[PDB]
Amino acid sequence: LPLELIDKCIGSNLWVIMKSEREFAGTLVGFDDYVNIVLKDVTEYDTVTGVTEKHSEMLLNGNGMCMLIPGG
Amino acid sequence: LPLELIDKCIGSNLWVIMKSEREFAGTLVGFDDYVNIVLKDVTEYDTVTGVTEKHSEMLLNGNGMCMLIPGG
Amino acid sequence: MDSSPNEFLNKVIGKKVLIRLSSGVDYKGILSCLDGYMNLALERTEEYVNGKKTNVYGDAFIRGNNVLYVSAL
Amino acid sequence: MDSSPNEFLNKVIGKKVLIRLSSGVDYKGILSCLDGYMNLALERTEEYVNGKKTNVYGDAFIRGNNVLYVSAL
Amino acid sequence: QDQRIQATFTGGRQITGILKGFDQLMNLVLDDVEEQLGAIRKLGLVVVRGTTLVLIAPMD
Amino acid sequence: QDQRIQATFTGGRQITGILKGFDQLMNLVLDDVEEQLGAIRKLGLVVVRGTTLVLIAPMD
Repeated sequence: LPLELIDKCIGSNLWVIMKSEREFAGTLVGFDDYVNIVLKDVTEYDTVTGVTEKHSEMLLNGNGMCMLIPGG
Repeated sequence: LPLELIDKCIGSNLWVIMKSEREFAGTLVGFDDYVNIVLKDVTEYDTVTGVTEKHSEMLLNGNGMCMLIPGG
Repeated sequence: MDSSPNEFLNKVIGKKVLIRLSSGVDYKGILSCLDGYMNLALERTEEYVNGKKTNVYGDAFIRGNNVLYVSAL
Repeated sequence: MDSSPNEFLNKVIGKKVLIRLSSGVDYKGILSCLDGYMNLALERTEEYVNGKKTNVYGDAFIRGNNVLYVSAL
Repeated sequence: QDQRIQATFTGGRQITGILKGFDQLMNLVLDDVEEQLGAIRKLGLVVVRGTTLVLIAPMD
Repeated sequence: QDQRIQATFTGGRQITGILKGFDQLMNLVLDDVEEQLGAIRKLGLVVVRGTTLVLIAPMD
């Protein structure tokens, strides 16, 4: 089950790939039925420009995400 | 009410504007709660390339639509 | 509101349909079945980018919620 | 699953947040309230395209379901 | 309500119009709509989809 | 199921992987995933979102 796998990842580092050219890596805090997720200590990666940004904590919207990858 | 206005348009011509650079004009047949709509005798307009295409009938997905305009 | 979308898809089961993505990719295939959520099972499907056939699928599943449109052929 | 998203938004009510769109537009503003659907009421909001402040809003409504992310500032 | 508002869409599209109604899903009815293309197009009476609606704010 | 499949996403992204599970909303679990970028990247175990999933088909 997709959502059971995601649930196993709480407190651990997650790698997220958007349909746009952006990736996020952070610590999964929790998520809702729609897989809107909350991440802590996040690195945002712009995969075209190469630009990186840090975030203490964020609600990452699930609509534009392609993949969530346990690990980083 | 948005959905009551759309309901008034059934059997009549509707103009639809997508978030992408595309427009549709056709006869509204019906729609669901999510405003996925069915159109008849449709003209598809690519607003960049200027290319036009005809359709006898189509299910036009509501997720990418910005606006529905009663008339054409 | 009603179930006009599902009625339309049922009406075209067993026929060829054109499925467009907002990206501009087109699929032409035979609609075999659907569920109530507009998930589509396709047979004998051709994929076109820029008018060039780019692939074929004997069977494909297509998530109707994520396409631009399904058009009767 | 739980209500971690709504918990996060409640935790940051009255604070400045960064709201990014997939287009690359950024909003920085004060979160006043939200509803259960992640519709957001903002105050004192600045809009940035390509790092240039492009507009300000004393009050704006923002549809949280349609943004890329809301980040604590 | 009955106020002129501006709206932006997930695609980047921007419009302006008078709010006449709305629903739980954030579909709106706007009158006298104008889309900023520095040109503009008048669109009249429109239904705005909450599915692509990002921002709603008073005029300016 | 346990078959290798290919998948395409609303963004244009394309991947390949072994189907291990899925749910009513069309989220999938895939193992041994590879994204076609003519290069490729190996991604291992992934959860695919039904929210951007367009196409699923057998290998080839």
